[PDB]
Amino acid sequence: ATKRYAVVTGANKGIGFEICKQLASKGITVILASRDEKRGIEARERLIKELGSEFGDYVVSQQLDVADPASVAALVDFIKTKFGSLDILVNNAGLNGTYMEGDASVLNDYVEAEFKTFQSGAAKTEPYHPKATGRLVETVEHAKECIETNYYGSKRVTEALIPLLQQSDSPRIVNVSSTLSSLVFQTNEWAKGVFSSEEGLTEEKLEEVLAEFLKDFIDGKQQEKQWPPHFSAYKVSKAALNAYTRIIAKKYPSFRINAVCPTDAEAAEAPVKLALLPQGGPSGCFFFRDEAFC
Ligand SMILES: NC(=O)c1ccc[n+]([C@@H]2O[C@H](COP(=O)([O-])OP(=O)(O)OC[C@H]3O[C@@H](n4cnc5c(N)ncnc54)[C@H](OP(=O)(O)O)[C@@H]3O)[C@@H](O)[C@H]2O)c1
Repeated sequence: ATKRYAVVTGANKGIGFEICKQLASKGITVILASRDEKRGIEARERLIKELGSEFGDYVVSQQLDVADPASVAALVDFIKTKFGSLDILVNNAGLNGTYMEGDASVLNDYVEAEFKTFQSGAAKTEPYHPKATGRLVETVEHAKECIETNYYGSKRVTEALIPLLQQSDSPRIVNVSSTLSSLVFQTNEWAKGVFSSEEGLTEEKLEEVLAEFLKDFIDGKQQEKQWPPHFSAYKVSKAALNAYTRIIAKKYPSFRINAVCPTDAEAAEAPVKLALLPQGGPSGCFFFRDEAFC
C-alpha cells in the first residue's frame, strides 16, 4: 500500500530489466539505472509499452556507472531531489571478467565443468580447456574491471544510498551474486579461510584478499598460488560480495540485506521476493533461487 522507491543497477537488459518490470508491476516506483543513458531510456520505453502507459510514472531512467564516483553521486542527488526517499536497492550490475575466443558456445563446456564441482566437491586447480574450437580468455585488465565493478562498484553504490535507505521504515538491499561464489570453488586456502570467517571478518580482510588475488594475477602466478583456474576474478569478487553482504547485514540490523543466486523473468523472481521481503525475513544470507541458507 505504502509508496516505495527502488533502485535497480545494471537494469537496461537481462535480469535487472526483469527485476524492474516486476517491481513496477507491484506498485513500486523504480529507478532503472544503466551504464549508458540512451539504452536505459530505451529500456524504459519497452518496459512501459509492455506494462501499459499507466505505469509511465512508476519507471524512471537514470544513468549510473557503479565504477564512477561522480555517476554515483549524481544518482544520490537525483533521488534526493526527485523523491526524497529510498526503500530498496538491487545491486545487479555485474561483470564476468571473461570472454570467448572462437566458437562462443564452448562456454557451455566451461560452465559444465565448473558445475560438476557441486556434485563432487573436487575443486580442480589446474586449467582445463575443453576444446580448441573456443577458449575462455581472462585478461588482467578484465580481472581488474571485474573486481572493481562487482565488489567495489556494489559497495560504492550501497554506501552512497545507505543514508537515504536508513530513513525507510523497511530498508531492503539485495545483492545479485552467483553460484560461482560458493566456497567449493575457492581453491586458495588462505582466501577460503577469510571468506568462511563468521567472527572477526572485516572489510579490510576482504580487500586484502582482493589485492592479493590481483597481485598474483598480474604476476602470472594464478596456478602457483592455488587461485581458481577459470572464472577466477568472478569467483573471488562474488565471494567477497557475499562476505561483504554479511558484514553490512550485522552493521544495519534494522535493514534486510541479502545475496541471491538468480529465462530472465523466472530468474528475477528470487531477487524480487527479497526486495519485498517482510520485516521478519532473514538478513545476512546467501539464497539460491528460492531457498533459505543463512
Ligand atoms: N547469466 C545468468 O543467468 C547469471 C547467473 C548468475 C549470476 N548472474 C548475475 O546476475 C547479474 C545480472 O547479469 P546478467 O546475467 O543479466 O548479465 P548482463 O546482461 O551482462 O547484465 C549486466 C548488467 O550490468 C551492467 N553493468 C556492468 N558493469 C557496470 C558498471 N560499471 N556500472 C553499471 N552497470 C554496469 C551492464 O550494463 P551495460 O549493458 O551498459 O553493459 C548490464 O546491464 C550480474 O551481477 C551477474 O553476475 C547472472
